[PDB]
Amino acid sequence: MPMQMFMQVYDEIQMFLLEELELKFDMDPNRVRYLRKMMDTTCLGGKYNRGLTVIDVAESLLSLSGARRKRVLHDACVCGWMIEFLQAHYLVEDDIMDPDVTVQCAINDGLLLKSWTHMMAMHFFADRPFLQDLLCRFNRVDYTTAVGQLYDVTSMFDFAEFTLSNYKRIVKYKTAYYTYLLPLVMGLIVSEALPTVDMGVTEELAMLMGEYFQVQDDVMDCFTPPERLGKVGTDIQDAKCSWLAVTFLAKASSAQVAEFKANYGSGDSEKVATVRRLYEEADLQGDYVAYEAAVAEQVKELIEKLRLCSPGFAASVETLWGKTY
Amino acid sequence: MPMQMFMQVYDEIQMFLLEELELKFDMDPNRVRYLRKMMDTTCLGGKYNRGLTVIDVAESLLSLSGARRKRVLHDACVCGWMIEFLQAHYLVEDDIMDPDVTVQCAINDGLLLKSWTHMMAMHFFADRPFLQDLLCRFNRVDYTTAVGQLYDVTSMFDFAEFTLSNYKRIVKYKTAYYTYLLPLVMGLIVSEALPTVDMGVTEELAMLMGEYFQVQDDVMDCFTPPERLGKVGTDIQDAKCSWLAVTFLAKASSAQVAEFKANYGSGDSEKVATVRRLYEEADLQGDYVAYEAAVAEQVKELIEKLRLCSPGFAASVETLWGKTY
Ligand SMILES: CN1CCN(C2N=C(Cl)Cc3ccccc32)CC1
Ligand SMILES: CN1CCN(C2N=C(Cl)Cc3ccccc32)CC1
Repeated sequence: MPMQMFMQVYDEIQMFLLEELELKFDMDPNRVRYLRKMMDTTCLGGKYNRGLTVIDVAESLLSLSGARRKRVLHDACVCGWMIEFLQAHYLVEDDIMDPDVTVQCAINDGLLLKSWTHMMAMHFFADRPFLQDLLCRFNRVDYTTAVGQLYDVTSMFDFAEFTLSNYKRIVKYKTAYYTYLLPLVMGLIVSEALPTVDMGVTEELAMLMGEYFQVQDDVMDCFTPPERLGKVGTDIQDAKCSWLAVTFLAKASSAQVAEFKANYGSGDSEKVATVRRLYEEADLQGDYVAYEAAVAEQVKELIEKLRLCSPGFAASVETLWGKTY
Repeated sequence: MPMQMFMQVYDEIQMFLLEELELKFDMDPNRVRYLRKMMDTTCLGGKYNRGLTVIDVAESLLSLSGARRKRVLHDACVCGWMIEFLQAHYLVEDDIMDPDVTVQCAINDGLLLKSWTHMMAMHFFADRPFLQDLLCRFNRVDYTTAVGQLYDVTSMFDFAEFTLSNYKRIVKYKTAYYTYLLPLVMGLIVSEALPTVDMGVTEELAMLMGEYFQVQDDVMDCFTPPERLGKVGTDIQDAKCSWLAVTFLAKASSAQVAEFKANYGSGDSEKVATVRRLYEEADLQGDYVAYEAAVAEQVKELIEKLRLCSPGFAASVETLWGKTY
């Protein structure tokens, strides 16, 4: 029953936001329905992985610590939709990168989605003692993601930054903080059990799980065909600082690097095929198995350190880890 | 001396933001200098009208109420740059509307500028009792502006919305709240004198001053030549819901409206000239003088009601009114 409640609080959040526009913001029904359709389009359809993690962390900490239960579980669902709305905000900003009225509405949609995370928090948490701390940690993670997108975009402008340490810097800020650390931290806040956990182990686990997720995502972007991946792999044509690129450059010959540099970042189908040819011949999908196994072991062990002082919290972090593993 | 301090606090704000990226966000010098140049480009060069209003309101309320003076004046300059940074955020989002790396950096610049207003507030006001209320009123105005941009963009999609009441709705949310009400409210907060003022009269004055500013801005966009306006007038080609459009439609014949509808919203130089021809023949630059005079009188009189209970606050609102008048 965590999903059926998550979808039920969505109707409660959407009803407040649209009524507030109708009553306080002088909005007409035509635009209200236009915003209802836009909100449903961008925020619904996904797996709600980030949003459901907030609920799982919250329900684990109240059971393993009367009216306080109903409030904490409700606050968790609101935090779950804050992240999901924030994810819809990031998705809309991606479509802009790739009198034009459809581009005006797209830019405006991204602003409203971002502001809607503030409006639902300022309303449902107005009398909560954590509203200020929630907005600060939320904005800091949002700022963190924007910095990570700067690292990722300029990863080939200023192959010097094609290193494993810089790759983990990109994964840390672009993905890890808002996908893995933010849902866990929000579950701790609404459960009022933030100081009871070791934030170092928690932060370290979030970096490893985002690292495990991004490497797996990079290999799928290259080797998985389009209809099986759900999209078209574009990392090679985009010259992205992928795990395959930084691992190839470390174990390639002097010419294989030259052939890589002469083919990486091109849109030609056969240059991209030449890059996949180089990836295949270096046995990178064998190092990928070993690299992921080492990460998964660091995850299994860092979960155990956290359960010494946070027994129930580790159960939720272990549940989230299974979704990526 | 309010400007020399405003530029001095800018160096204090920029130094913290860039050092925080270098120390806490693992950023390299190349990107730090790139962000310093980007911050100076987008945030400097303007008149700082919004930012300086916060200082003028703050200095008027402490003089007309020891170490508390230095702190309030410093907090005002930080709030002044929060709005100026927010204005730079809105400007960047406008250039996007009209592997593309310069569009990626442009989108990323708008996100960093918006987040930088949160970061400087979370730092300099971390121990202030108003940090939570400042962020909430700030986000609500930011949400208000995004809603106003939705009203302005879709003002010809769903000439039904070409009315004087809807025009003032656009001006209210798109411009008035963040240009006139927000700098005044921020000056009250850092002066800790927010409850001492009538927010109704203050809100009403901000709507009138933004209304006086937008009508004057619309006429300049049409009649003022490019080299004298500072830009190229584009409202007619863009089919904007301008004061000239809504006032013409009220006093035009049945055919003059038909000739207006057949020419408004076109990029042809002579159709735009036909629209200016219609504007000239309706003596709209005579009604414009009468309409602005009535607004200016409502401003002079609403300032006097506010000075009955807020004597020094009206002096700053009267100083801001002169900048638009
Ligand atoms: C109150 N209702 C419930 C149904 N929806 C949904 N609307 C859309 Cl467009 C997509 C979608 C996808 C998954 C689950 C729900 C919905 C919102 C309005
Ligand atoms: C410490 N310094 C002071 C000078 N500047 C400015 N830099 C630029 Cl690019 C434009 C500009 C415009 C007006 C005032 C100042 C500046 C920032 C760095």
